[PDB]
Amino acid sequence: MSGLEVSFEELRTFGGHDAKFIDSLQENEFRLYYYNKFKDIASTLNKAKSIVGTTASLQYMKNVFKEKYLLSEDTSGKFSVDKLKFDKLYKMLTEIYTEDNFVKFFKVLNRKTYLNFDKAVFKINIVPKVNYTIYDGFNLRNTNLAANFNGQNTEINNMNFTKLK
Amino acid sequence: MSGLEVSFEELRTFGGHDAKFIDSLQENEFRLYYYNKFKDIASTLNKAKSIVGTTASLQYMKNVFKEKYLLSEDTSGKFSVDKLKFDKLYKMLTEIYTEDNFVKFFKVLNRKTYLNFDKAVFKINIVPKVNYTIYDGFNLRNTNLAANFNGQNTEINNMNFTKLK
Amino acid sequence: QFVNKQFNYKDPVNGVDIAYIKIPNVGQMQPVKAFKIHNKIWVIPERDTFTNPEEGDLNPPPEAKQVPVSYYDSTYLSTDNEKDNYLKGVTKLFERIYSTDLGRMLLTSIVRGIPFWGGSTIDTELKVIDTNCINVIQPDGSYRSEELNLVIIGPSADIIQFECKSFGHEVLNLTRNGYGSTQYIRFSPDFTFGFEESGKFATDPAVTLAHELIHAGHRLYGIAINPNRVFKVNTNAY
Amino acid sequence: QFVNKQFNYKDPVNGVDIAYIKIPNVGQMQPVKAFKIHNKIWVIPERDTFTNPEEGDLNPPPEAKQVPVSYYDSTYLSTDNEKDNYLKGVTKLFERIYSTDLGRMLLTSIVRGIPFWGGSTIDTELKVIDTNCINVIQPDGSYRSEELNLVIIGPSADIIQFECKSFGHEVLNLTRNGYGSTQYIRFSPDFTFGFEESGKFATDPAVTLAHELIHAGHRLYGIAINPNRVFKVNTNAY
Amino acid sequence: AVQLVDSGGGTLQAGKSLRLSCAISGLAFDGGAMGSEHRLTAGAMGWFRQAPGKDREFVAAISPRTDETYYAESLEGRFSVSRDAAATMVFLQADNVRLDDTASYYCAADEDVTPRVMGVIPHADHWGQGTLVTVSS
Amino acid sequence: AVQLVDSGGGTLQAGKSLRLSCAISGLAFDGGAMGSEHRLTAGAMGWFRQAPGKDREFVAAISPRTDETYYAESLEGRFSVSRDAAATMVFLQADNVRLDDTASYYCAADEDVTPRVMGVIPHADHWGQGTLVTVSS
Ligand SMILES: [Zn+2]
Ligand SMILES: [Zn+2]
Repeated sequence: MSGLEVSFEELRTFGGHDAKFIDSLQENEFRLYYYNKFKDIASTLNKAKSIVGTTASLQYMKNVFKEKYLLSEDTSGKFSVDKLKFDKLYKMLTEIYTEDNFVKFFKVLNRKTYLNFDKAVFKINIVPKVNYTIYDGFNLRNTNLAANFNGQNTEINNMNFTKLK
Repeated sequence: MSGLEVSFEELRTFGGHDAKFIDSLQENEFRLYYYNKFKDIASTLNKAKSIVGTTASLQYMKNVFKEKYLLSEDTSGKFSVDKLKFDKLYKMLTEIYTEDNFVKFFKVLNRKTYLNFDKAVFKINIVPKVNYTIYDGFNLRNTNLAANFNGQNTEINNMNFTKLK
Repeated sequence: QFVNKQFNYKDPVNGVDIAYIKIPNVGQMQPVKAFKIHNKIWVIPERDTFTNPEEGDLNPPPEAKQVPVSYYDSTYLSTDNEKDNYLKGVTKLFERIYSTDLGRMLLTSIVRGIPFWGGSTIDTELKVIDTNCINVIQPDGSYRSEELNLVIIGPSADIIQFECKSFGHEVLNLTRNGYGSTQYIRFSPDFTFGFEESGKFATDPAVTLAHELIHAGHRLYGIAINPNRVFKVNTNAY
Repeated sequence: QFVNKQFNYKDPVNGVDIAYIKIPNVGQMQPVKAFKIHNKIWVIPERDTFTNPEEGDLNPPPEAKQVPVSYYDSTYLSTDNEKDNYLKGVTKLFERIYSTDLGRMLLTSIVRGIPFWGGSTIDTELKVIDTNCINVIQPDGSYRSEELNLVIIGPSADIIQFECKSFGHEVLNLTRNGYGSTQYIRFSPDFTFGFEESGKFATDPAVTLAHELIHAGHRLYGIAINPNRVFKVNTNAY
Repeated sequence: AVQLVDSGGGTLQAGKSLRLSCAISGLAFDGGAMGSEHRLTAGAMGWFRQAPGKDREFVAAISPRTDETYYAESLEGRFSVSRDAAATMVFLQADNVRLDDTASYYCAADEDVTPRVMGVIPHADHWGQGTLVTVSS
Repeated sequence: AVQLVDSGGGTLQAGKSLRLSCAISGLAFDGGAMGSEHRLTAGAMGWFRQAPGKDREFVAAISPRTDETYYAESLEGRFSVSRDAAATMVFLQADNVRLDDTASYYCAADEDVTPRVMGVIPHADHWGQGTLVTVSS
């Protein structure tokens, strides 16, 4: 049977159409799973009484992770995982931070799937502002490179793209 | 390990860049193999003395396959497989008759690999010369459909493309 | 012009190029009107509910079809009127492929690759193989078994599943041992697949028919490769 | 501006943001100059010949690398001059990603996701996990072990293999159990991959660094998925 | 109990001016999950619309505590987002209503996501009921 | 013993006319493998060239027994293929030689493949030794 063999992590990391391959079912399983892992961390904190390393006080270190995991704290100072705050953070880390979305933000040309079997590999040098800028990448504004992603074009901007073997 | 899982037949049938995935080694194995199979057929003919079915005479039927397989015939009337004539026919059937080459001949837009996971499927009707012609396909000459394969464009030629579900 | 006559589904049979037929390898089956558009090539404007015993059900399988898409509809290709449209459509596509040097060549190769006569139990005797013939009914009730290389037939349950079928022999693998065999192509000139570009396009149906004709060429010359002979290609990972 | 100082490889160490360091999980290893471009984020302008005991050989493996491409060169990233260029390049890319709302957010999340302190054998006690620290040498010979979340390091033997490594623990799977762990990214701002379009283009290196930073985010929050958890997608066949 | 109540719906003739309002309630817009430390670098109130038979598309959004706004490239010169200093209402205005606009409008709000991120992804935790807009001749 | 011998090589100035010849030998052009029944629907003699540092690209070809020809879209108005009725020689002519042409030219021949198929695939069983062409100022 022909087709492709893709990984969950890689697929999630890339986002875009690729991500639709993952069925609604495998999605919930993964979510609930990591949900439980966080609860386990909340439980480990609620139980902490001392601390080694010499870093700081159990007070500080506990606040640090309360922040890392967006934990809810009650009257007793006991931490708990908030479903909604969890979904948002999970969502944020797996659906929002994706290669595809970053592409929409850089306005550049890019592959449409994490998979690639091309043998084209180039040497470059982005340091010089004449070749690559923080805001325009290779496609320098108010330049011929400006539109049509000519800056990303191997032929048209052959100066910034020494091909290898 | 991520990637794709492709079939030899399908890959060969499509041709194009896809075909390069097959390494020089698997290519020779396949060739020699089928070479030997033909020799076997040549041997079966050289040995034929009678014939059932009532079709024609062993003379006719033998000439028919001498032609099908491009067999060489000697003084004794014994058939043999010609290496060169074999390579050309093998080449012809597996490297020349490809979907990709046919695309170069129809001047149409088409996928670049036999693999496809799209869910877009349309209903059409090529019979009426106003929709599709033997020489222009959907891209009718001296028409707006003419260039940019507008005729193959679902949006621009929405009349000849009822989408399904 | 590849197809001389111009067939019209309703045309009366003659047992030569328009006739009802039966396929030996189907056993009990109702005859089906067919059309001989060219030497060694026939067209059956019907839903393929007989090449495979497990067909006939123009309905969706038990659970789900393990593919991206699949379309079903049991009234497709049921009215003589539709059938005539089907016939006209396959005809044009053939003409389309023929209209090119590459298509003329392929079509020559197909018509030229008759399935080998190794159907005999004895080595010094040539015999036709039943899977490579069809029975053509004559206007009087006779029937003449005819040798053919290719049959274009309508799709099965899954309307959009195109394929190059073939009746296998008992022992040997005809499409892989050099012998070759009558090829049947499930196909429909009434549907096509789309694909993305910079842009929503549609595949030209002739290119699809080409793909299938290409498979057929391999098979008629017994040089096909086991469809299960797949291998793997790794990505560049990151 | 994401990276305040402007580092220059040749700058003298201070044991705070420019210093030679050692990684606990490497055992015997020569210290390597590093740069702290931001809170919890360091940069080591060296060829990664220590994260993995089986590296150090900037040479091609025995036979072949099971991938489409692979580049090798042992003099890459060896001259202080090149190293400085590397540092400048990674710096700009960071600024580039930071320059967007999405990049600012991700970078906040990374700097915010310190690896959990479950390195203790006793449940009522918090303890750092050695794999999540580095030893920063002071100008006097001391060394202060510091907690960090991310390290950008040069590529190994295969110059074009980019990856998000991580020192695993003994028992538990830090990148999958919620704890998270210091992420090391093998990367090079001096190379990029091309791809085809209607047209021969090149991937913007920032997008690649993004991909890796994204993996890192998952890992720092221990929510990554086993890289070996793959599944299959069938084509529509024909 | 977060709530979004769109309004200003009805119909108009090509060229007429339409004003849409959305009463948000239940959102503290105090820097979302991150915390008060993010009061000013987070949050978004905006508008989306769905053309009968078309996809839900983004229009524009403004920041709950700042003046930051973002418009779909396609519409900076045909629409204008506004907000009441209170940070409890959002307004979408437009004059010379084309027929291209005829559709259903929805207001969205996200505690911790910039108006730009809200527009490009797009993304939003809370949606409004939806208000129908239709132009004539 | 099939043989292909290109010639006409050397150098010229931009605008000068170049004539190339290729002596084929060992090919019966009698309808290739299919047979005499194909004498008229098969065979091809043409030209290919390789620009220093570029791919081998097709130029033009003519039929061995007919007048059929085919040119790379890019060159119908800058080149012209010819053949001697004998069917033992092929000629590529061109006037006003540009520098765009500077390259190595090769003649090809295939018993059973139309000149068009020879050009589009491209394909050819027999190649010539190759003759270098270079223009100046
Ligand atoms: Zn990855
Ligand atoms: Zn196929």
